[PDB]
Amino acid sequence: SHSMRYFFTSVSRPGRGEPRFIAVGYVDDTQFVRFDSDAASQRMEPRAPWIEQEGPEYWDGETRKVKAHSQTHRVDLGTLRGYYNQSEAGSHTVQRMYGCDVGSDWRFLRGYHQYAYDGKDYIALKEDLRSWTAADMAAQTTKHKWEAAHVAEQLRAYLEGTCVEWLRRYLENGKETLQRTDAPKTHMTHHAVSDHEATLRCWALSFYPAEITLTWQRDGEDQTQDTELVETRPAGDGTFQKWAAVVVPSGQEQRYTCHVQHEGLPKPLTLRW
Amino acid sequence: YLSPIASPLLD
Amino acid sequence: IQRTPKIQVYSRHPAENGKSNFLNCYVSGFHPSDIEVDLLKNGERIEKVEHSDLSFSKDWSFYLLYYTEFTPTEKDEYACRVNHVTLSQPKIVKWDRDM
Ligand code: NA
Repeated sequence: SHSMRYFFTSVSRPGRGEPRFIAVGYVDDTQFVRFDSDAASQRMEPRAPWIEQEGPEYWDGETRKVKAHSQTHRVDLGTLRGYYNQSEAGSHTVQRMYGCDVGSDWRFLRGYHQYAYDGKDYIALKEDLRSWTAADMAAQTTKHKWEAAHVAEQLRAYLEGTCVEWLRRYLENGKETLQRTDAPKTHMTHHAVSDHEATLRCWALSFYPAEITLTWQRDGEDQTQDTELVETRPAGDGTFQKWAAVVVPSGQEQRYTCHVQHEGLPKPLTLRW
Repeated sequence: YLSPIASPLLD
Repeated sequence: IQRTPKIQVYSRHPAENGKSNFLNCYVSGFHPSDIEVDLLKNGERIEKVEHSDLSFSKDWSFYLLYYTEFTPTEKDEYACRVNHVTLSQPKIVKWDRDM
């Protein structure tokens, strides 16, 4: 499967001036566009080489739409402050994510659109793209209103139509990277914590996409105790990194095997000290 | 390619 | 309202002394978004320090990558200083190599 996903954050700045607004587009785990109210252009900007191939008409359009998104968030911060009956003194946040997934076939699989105020679910579009999930009674008002305005219809048209038509366009144009898996470069490290015990660490580096599984085995059986697993982390060059460690008795390092599953590996790897 | 419309909570 | 940041401090490539690298500080799982992140070489704030475009996970919590070019050495100590409203005092995480 593949996905195109837009992320939007607005943060009210009560002391002076309008809210901070940041938008990022992604194809799978590749950021490809950006907008930031504080930056100089006041334009949607490219962040992947494969999107620079689009002409000015595309950039004017995306810039128009992203500004319109910005205003809608500014406006919504007002609505929400009243609804939740908060003062004009506090800073508040609105977050929005929407996007479509295509499946193995490159045909529409899934659409989504979720909205949060101060880091809490407010409203979200349901699976069927026809109805809404209101988290509380403020959102209920929105749900009833948006249902009466057929907001869903316009959104469904986009998510199952345009969204997937452009995701395919991006995938073809950026096939050299977006359709290439970088398999993990893997290795192990030994960290003598005392005379009696040691820490084995299993490393996955320079892989893409972000999805990866690292698991430990003792004598061919899954072990979880005395392990640690860090959150997957960006390398900074478009790839990701992750590791998993296990504390082991000294001299017993060979019982333990690290197992690595990833899309760009034909068969799962195994490593051993 | 962004959604061409972004309807507010209140119009 | 109101999540404390997780912090990872690391190099982009396996580190070798005298070999130009990237110092990363990854901050995630936090809310609200307003946060102060500085990278440190022997306690002093580093100047040319870029960061990623604010984004967030499915649970709504934000993440940011802060990064600078650097050349590892045997002696120099590198670190991430983070300040956030969820914190009594700025959290200092030292670059462990590894990790
Ligand atoms: Na490394």
